[PDB]
Amino acid sequence: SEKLTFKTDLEKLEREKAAQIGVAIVDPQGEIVAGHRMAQRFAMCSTFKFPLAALVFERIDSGTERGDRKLSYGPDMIVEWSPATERFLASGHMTVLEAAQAAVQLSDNGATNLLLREIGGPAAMTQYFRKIGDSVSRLDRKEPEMSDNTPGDLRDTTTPIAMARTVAKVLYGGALTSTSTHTIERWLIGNQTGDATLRAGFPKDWVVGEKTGTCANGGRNDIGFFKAQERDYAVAVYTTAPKLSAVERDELVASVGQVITQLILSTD
Ligand SMILES: [Br-]
Ligand SMILES: [Br-]
Repeated sequence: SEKLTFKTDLEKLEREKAAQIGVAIVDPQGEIVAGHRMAQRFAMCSTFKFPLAALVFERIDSGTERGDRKLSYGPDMIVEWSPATERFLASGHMTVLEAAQAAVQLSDNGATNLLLREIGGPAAMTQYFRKIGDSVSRLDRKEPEMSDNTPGDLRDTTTPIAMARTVAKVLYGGALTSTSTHTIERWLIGNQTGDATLRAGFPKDWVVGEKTGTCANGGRNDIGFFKAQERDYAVAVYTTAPKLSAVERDELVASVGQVITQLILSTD
């Protein structure tokens, strides 16, 4: 069956690359299509910036936040990998929406932390996962320490299945207004950081949007959505490959994209 070949193809990559691959594919209602180590915890790394932007839009939707509110900051908000926050530093602020878009499409850490400083910190991020029916994902720290991915640490983790269901809830399951949903969907399609990861392994006519993440200790992740054969899906991929190079980890995730494609093409 297509599900056995999916598993054995992922196990081959896992053996040969000395890696662990967690994957969940769900339909728009969160129904499982396929998975592998789907309920093992993995560090979210930057993937949590997608749900963080969803949280931001829920606050906009409810009138407790305004997308063009200016958020002021100084040099101390600049951390590793803050390309847009660095550019906007002299101006002295980014708006809520500028920071959210940079968090999503550039994985900007300063922008992420600026939003966390506005929405009530890691506790409030965790509270939003619970609100949207995810009892698993948890943010405990800001960037970059939340990406430390110390082996066995449950802080700052999710599972493939919980996060795939979270993605589905946000894009398909009515969590946000239609306006807010469409905005975040387009940001994911226009993501700047995902060209060499999952989307590299999908057919070119599939509509795909995703958010990547990289952790210390070999974490490399990609979550998002794809539309194939008039069928919509949500997908979460988390991998741990301590001995691969960064480029090899990209290749690993693209290879997982290929394995997913083969399952979907085989699926009645
Ligand atoms: Br599992
Ligand atoms: Br303002």
